[PDB]
Amino acid sequence: FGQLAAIFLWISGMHFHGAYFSNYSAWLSDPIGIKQSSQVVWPIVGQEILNADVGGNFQGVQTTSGWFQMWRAEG
Amino acid sequence: DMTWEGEYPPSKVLGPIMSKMPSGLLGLISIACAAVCAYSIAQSGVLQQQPGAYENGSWVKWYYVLGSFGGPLAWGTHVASWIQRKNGM
Amino acid sequence: TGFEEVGGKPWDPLSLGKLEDANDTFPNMFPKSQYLQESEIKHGRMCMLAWTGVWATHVGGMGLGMHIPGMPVESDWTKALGVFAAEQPALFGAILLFISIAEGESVGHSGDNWRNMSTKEPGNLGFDWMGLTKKLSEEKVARYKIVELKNGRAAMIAMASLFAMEAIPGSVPIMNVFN
Amino acid sequence: ATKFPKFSQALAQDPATRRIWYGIATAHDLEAHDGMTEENLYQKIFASHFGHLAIIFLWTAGNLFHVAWQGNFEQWVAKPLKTKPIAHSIWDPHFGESALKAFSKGNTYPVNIAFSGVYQWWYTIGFRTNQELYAGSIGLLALSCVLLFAGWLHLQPKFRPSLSWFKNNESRLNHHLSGLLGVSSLAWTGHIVHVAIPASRGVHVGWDNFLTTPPHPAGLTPFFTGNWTVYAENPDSASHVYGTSEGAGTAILTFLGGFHPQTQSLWLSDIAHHQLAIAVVFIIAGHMYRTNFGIGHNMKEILDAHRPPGGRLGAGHVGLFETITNSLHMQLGLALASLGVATSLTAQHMYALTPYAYLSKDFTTEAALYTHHQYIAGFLMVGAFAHGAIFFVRDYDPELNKNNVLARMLEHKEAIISHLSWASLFLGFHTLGLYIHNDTVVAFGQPEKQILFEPVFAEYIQAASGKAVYQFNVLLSSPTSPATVAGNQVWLPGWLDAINNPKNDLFLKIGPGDFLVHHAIALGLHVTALILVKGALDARGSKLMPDKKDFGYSFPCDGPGRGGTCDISAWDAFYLAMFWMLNTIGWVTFYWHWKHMTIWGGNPGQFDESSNYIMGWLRDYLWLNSSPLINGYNPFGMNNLSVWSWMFLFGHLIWATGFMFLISWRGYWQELIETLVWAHERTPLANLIRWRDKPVALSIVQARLVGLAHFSVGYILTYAAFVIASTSGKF
Amino acid sequence: MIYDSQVYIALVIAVVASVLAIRLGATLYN
Amino acid sequence: EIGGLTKCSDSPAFAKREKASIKKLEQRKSTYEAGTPPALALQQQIERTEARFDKYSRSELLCGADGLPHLIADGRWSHAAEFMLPGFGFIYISGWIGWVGRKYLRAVSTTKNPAESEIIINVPLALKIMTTGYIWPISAWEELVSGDLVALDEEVTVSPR
Amino acid sequence: MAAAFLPSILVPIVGLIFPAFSMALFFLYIQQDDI
Amino acid sequence: SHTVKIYDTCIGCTQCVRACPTDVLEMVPWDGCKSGQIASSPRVEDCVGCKRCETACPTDFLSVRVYLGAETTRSLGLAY
Ligand code: CLA
Ligand code: CLA
Ligand code: CLA
Ligand code: CLA
Ligand code: CLA
Repeated sequence: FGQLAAIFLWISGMHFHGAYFSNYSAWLSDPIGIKQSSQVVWPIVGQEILNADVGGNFQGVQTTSGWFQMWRAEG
Repeated sequence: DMTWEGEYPPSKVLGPIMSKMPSGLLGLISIACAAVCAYSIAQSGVLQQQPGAYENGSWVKWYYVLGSFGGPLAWGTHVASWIQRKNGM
Repeated sequence: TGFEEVGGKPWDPLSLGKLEDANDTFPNMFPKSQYLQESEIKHGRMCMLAWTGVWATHVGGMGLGMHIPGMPVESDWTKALGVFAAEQPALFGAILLFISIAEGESVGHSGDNWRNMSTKEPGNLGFDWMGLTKKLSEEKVARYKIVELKNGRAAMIAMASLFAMEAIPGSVPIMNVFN
Repeated sequence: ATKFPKFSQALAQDPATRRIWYGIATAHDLEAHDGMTEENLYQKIFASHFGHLAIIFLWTAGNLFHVAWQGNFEQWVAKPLKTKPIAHSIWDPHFGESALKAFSKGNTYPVNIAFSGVYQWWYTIGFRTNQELYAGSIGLLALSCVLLFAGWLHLQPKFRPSLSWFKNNESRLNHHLSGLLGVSSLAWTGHIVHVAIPASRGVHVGWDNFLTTPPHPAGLTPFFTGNWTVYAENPDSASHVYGTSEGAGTAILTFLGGFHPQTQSLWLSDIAHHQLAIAVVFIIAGHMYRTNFGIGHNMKEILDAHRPPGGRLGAGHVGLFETITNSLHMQLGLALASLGVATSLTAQHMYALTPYAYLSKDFTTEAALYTHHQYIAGFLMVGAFAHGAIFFVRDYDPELNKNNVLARMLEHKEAIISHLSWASLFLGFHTLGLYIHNDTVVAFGQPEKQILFEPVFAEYIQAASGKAVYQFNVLLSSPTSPATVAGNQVWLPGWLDAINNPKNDLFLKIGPGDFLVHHAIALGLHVTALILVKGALDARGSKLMPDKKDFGYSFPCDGPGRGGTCDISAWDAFYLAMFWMLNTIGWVTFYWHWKHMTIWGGNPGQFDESSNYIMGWLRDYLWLNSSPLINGYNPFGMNNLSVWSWMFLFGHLIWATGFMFLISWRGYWQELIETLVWAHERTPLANLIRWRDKPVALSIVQARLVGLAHFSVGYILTYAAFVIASTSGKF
Repeated sequence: MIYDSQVYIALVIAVVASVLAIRLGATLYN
Repeated sequence: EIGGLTKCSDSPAFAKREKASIKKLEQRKSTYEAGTPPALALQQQIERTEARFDKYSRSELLCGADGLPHLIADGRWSHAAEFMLPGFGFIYISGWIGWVGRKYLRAVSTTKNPAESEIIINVPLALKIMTTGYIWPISAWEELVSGDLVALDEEVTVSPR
Repeated sequence: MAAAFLPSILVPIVGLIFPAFSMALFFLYIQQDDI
Repeated sequence: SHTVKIYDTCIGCTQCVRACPTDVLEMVPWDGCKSGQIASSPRVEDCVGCKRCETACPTDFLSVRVYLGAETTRSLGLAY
């Protein structure tokens, strides 16, 4: 049950970062030109260069877990 | 044999010749070797810069090379002078 | 005693005269008391001459201007040795050779005062030459050793005062009332 | 003992395959053999020293034979800047037709192109023809016949030297300083005055005419009259065409300094005056020690008397004479330690002060020669500390060495090891920390946030020798200094021209990339020392094993008890320091090659920017210069770099095979062999055949050694394939 | 230019050096 | 201009790096319109890049031919802010951490089970000991003289020699 | 090359025949129950 | 065979004998310790060299020491 609690916390984080820190709404309108990104980096010691120009008026880390394609499949 | 204790070595570490020499004689020899070496270095310096006396190594004189090796002889004879003085000659 | 300015007991706040026997790690890497006393007397005797040499060759006010006719002329004491060693080379060497022979003779007869193995009392270079340990009593020559020690410490502070003015030009404000 | 190994009864009765393995690897540990006396031990070492000397001269006769027969030395002395030197020819039946023409590009038959530099060295010492190289290979072939007879002769019962002859330290040093060092340097001065310097002056002096052709026009009367300045009268000009008489001088002993302007190499008259002055110093140095004639020093008396009266070194050097004279391992460890310094100094001075004509223009040879001698110097330094560790187990007597300088190292061995541990950790924390800092800020697009320490201490040393680019104005870069005035009359115009020429290797321009890699080299030196010093000082015992000297130098472990004792032997600290040696020589030769491949490539500023962070080493040195190598063969064909690309992958495979013996340990493999022994005993028609030695897994120490030898061979072969094919492929 | 006979002379001196090496090797083995 | 270097305020290769790094950020900002959070983030990066390059210009840093600042650490006080002034700050802090770690160890060394007070830290004792580290150079000299710093050789375990 | 036939003779001797000979002799020598 | 030595610091705890998998060690009567017994290794021909006896020994730097030496079929633990 503790492992299931850690997986449910991890799933709940991936949907919260999709809801708040992603370009999923822009990606739904153009899934070919817009890169999937669901992680944003804070502007500290120079690491804000990691926020890629992913399109959809958004800057973040390109994420490759396939969350946007799973969410679109669910409707 | 040549092991020693205390503050000073015995006289026999100077070899069979300087172990019998007085400390004042070895002290004055040391100043004589130091002055010959300092004269030989200074005169080889002025022979290097003299414009007719340095070409093809003409600044090298045999008596100034042999005189300059009084430097390590001045070191050793003043060390030997100290050892004879500590040993009461 | 010579402890009247610092109470009535020996003064050593950093305890630098206890470093050799404090621990066992650095064997005979620190000097013992005979070397420390002899270096205190020698630094004081050199500073008593050196402060007098700056005072007797200063050409401004309050410092009496002595000069030897024939010597090089540079009243700046921070450069006077360079102009003396260049223009009078045989005299500069004869002074240094005398200093050299006296410095080596001062420990060449005695032992290792760094390890408290010396046979003579520190400060005694065999240069009495006029009396006075034979003439004066035993407590008078003990009084005069405290005098030379304290005048040596006072001139050491004075030579540190002259070293500080040339490095940091606001170190000693008392040396501004003399000009 | 019957049933090989003959010298070890214990291994002779081993029933397994361990007997043959351990009989090979203990064959030269002559002190451990059964029935070995001390007098027989020295006589076997003396005779096998004659065999090793013959092998060196046979190897040198083979290099001379194959160049004279199959090489292009006579075409190389005609056009030294256009000809590729041939090592030997190739006869390989596995070659295809396109490989035969790929290796016979400028020639008739397939060849290997020599990167040892023997062409540039033989040309400098006067060789001009193939017949002269052949006669040299015959004389070395007969010299090694004599050395093989002398090893046989000095084992015959009337010619076996006594043990006192082997212990005569005073007569050996007197002869080896005079005869071996000083007389040979005087004789080499005789060669280059009579043979090599006329050959650079366009004059042939060989055996046919050297008795009737004086090497100087004044001809040996200024030597005996003391008018020695005649031998430095007219040197070669600044416009002397090398090997010809045009512009050529007649002086045989100069102090010119710097380089010959055409060959970019040392003046032969400077080398002759160097060798002659080295000869006199060593001949004099061989008059120190007391042989049969009463004068001279006794070496036991010098060591017994050198105790400082302050007592900071306790008893001094008493006992050290009998310690060294009775320990061949301490003698060997001292000899390997100086040879390792002499081989590092050889590498560091041959690239920077080029001794051979046109050697600095052969870029692959210069890279091969530096990498060769620095890896040789790493192996010698590890062996010096290894035999220093064997000495403490096998030869150190704690009662003869009582309170002397040797025993007091064991007395404060924890202070030595924990301070080497501090300096190793300080270097590694900050050198790796500064590299990772410079990696991180350059990756984030901010290279101006890099921590770039300027190496001003070493730049001060260059400026003290006269380098003017750092504008320090100190000793030889200051024309007012007495070092500059006294010196300008002698070598310094040649030296200041050479040191301030930015197109040679004399004191290369250094910057912050050179700072961080020297502190990586200092890290690698300190850790490799730390393993080796802890290997020697803990060789006799630790808290984990207080009786370790009873078990010897090499043993597997002391078992899983007391926490576990894997790799506790002093042999195992040799084994761990070999990885740190190869890493250290790795960091050295990587730095030499990349700094030279950017200087030779014309972009020295690429090293100055990219060496500050690790990605510059990976991208701009490893990945970039791999490109000619890995295209030695491809799906579209091959070229003569195909042997180095094969060796590159061959080196990667042996390195990785070493990891198997390094990671997998014995009890896995012994259980796997037991099922293989079962399968053979139960298989018909293979049941006809049986082993006579029982198959076992390799022992614990053996696969440590086997895994280290695979690791080291794959290390060497990969970099030799890369340092050669990248320089040959680019240039 | 090395001739054919010069290669054959070197092979004869080499095969004598092989005999002397076996003699040194057998004496060291004893 | 110590080792043949130049000051970064007077070297063009440092000025060329400032021009090129701002121009790379301005090209990315041109692909966004004005009020967007990508354009507001890239405007802050331009001001931080500009403030960094102007800070390095006016602050004694020597630049090489590459246009990057090099630090001089031979001991001279004209470049004290590059190594020696951060070096005094490190030695004071690291000497503090070492002194109070040593002080806490010897404090709990006399308790009943000293190992449990190292996996379970006595926090009020540790917090009290930690604030005493600000005068660690005074107390390290006092412990050196009094003998509490250095153990005697007869009290320290060693191996066979 | 002068005697160009000599690599065709000596390389199969040094590469094939001499290692076949020397590995066979060492194998025979290590299995001898006497010296 | 391997060499197994008993030093006189043995307290006769018998733990090395109980740990030995090939029966090298046995307890013999002694008087140098209060247990009245010392370990002994008569059958060192069967010692495989496992050093289980060294792990079992409680005395500070063990009274049993195994010195690995000449390997036999029994010393190598070969079942073939
Ligand atoms: C009569 C013949 C004769 C001649 C021609 C010389 C000539 C010389 N002697 Mg010699 N000497 C002689 C007799 C002679 N001497 C005798 C009879 C003795 C006693 C036996 C000596 C013993 C002697 C000694 C011990 C030394 C000399 C030295 C010298 C050289 C002095 C050069 C110099 O001063 O630069 C000095 C440099 C300068 C003046 C430039 C510096 C100026 C700057 C601006 C100063 C800046 C401040 C500075 C940084 C502070 C430094 C302080 C620090 C020194 C404490 C000169 C060649 C010296 C020498 O050079 O030996 C190698 C030396 O040390 N002589
Ligand atoms: C470095 C080696 C060395 C050693 C072992 C000695 C040893 C001795 N000296 Mg000598 N001396 C030396 C160098 C040395 N000296 C030098 C460079 C000078 C200046 C030219 C002198 C001038 C000198 C005088 C005038 C006298 C002695 C005397 C003595 C004896 C008593 C102690 C003393 O008063 O000396 C004190 C010596 C010094 C403080 C100077 C030495 C300091 C050196 C430079 C330390 C660095 C050593 C370094 C590791 C290697 C040396 C490199 C070299 C190029 C300098 C003692 C035997 C006395 C004696 O009894 O003579 C018979 C004496 O009267 N020395
Ligand atoms: C050319 C000058 C020369 C001179 C003057 C000497 C002198 C000496 N040698 Mg040295 N020798 C020399 C060259 C020289 N050697 C060279 C170049 C080498 C090779 C480095 C040696 C190798 C050598 C060894 C191995 C030893 C000596 C020893 C000696 C000392 C013997 C003491 C004695 O009276 O013996 C009695 C007399 C004889 C043995 C007769 C031979 C004496 C002559 C001078 C030596 C031959 C020199 C040269 C080859 C011949 C040409 C010179 C001349 C005659 C034309 C003596 C100082 C011995 C010694 O004790 O050193 C500390 C010693 O063991 N020598
Ligand atoms: C003068 C007479 C003489 C000569 C020429 C030799 C020569 C030799 N003897 Mg010796 N020997 C002699 C007398 C002599 N011996 C005597 C009198 C004794 C009895 C006391 C011995 C007892 C003896 C023994 C027991 C052995 C030898 C061995 C050797 C050989 C040494 C190995 C070698 O070949 O490298 C020679 C190397 C060179 C010529 C070059 C030197 C390279 C070094 C690294 C140079 C570095 C130093 C450099 C100049 C300065 C340092 C650089 C610095 C900047 C760091 C060499 C042939 C050994 C041997 O191999 O026997 C077969 C051996 O085991 N000898
Ligand atoms: C790249 C691989 C690698 C690395 C990093 C190490 C690292 C080390 N080896 Mg090892 N070693 C290796 C491969 C490696 N080894 C291999 C293949 C072998 C053969 C088996 C060995 C065999 C070996 C032996 C025999 C010994 C070492 C020792 C060491 C230590 C040397 C001291 C030092 O430099 O401290 C620096 C520390 C590091 C380089 C690693 C930690 C780096 C940290 C994580 C980052 C530092 C950045 C920054 C400063 C951190 C601050 C952040 C924050 C906390 C404020 C160091 C931990 C020796 C030792 O222990 O000396 C004391 C020692 O005796 N090694």
